[PDB]
Amino acid sequence: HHHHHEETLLNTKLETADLKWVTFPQVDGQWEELSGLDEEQHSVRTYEVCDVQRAPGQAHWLRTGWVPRRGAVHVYATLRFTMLECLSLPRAGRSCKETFTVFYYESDADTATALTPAWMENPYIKVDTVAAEHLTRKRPGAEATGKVNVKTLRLGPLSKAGFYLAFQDQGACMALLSLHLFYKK
Amino acid sequence: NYLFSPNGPIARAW
Repeated sequence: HHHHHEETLLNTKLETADLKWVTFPQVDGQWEELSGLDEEQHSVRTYEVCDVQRAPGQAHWLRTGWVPRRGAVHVYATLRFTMLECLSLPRAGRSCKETFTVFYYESDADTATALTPAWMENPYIKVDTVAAEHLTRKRPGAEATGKVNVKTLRLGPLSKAGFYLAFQDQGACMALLSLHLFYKK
Repeated sequence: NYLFSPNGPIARAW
């Protein structure tokens, strides 16, 4: 910031192979990585989950790789996502949700495992339960119609060498189309 | 406007 600018820490749309994000507990209905398309019609890695019929009360977790924070005291996280209208999903029931919750946890090295940091608030720091202003609709026989949602969250103040972001779903039906972490330098 | 995959858990809802 001898020249002032925003500096990227992570941009999923630039991943050319697979993201390798870690999921838990890896049961039926788990988060799945899928190839999607961005605004330039280029292939990008995305994550989807839609466990609304079988077990809408089962939590499904998704964790990023470890992100070294460099000088950053606050980091911004821009999330772009589709959220299905519960009423469009056949045999979704009363338990279906139209939100997901975003957490982070700071660590001094990339020490996470399949089971740790423990998959729960504390250690994870709850940032926001994110609502969707735009619901995607699908009517029998027809193409889905909808808009993409965007939410930017501010994380910090940060003090350890790096951090993980984690997403908790429980009975929602959504596609995480992109994550971009950046800070002001 | 890409919203979700033809091959994922969302598509499987129908």
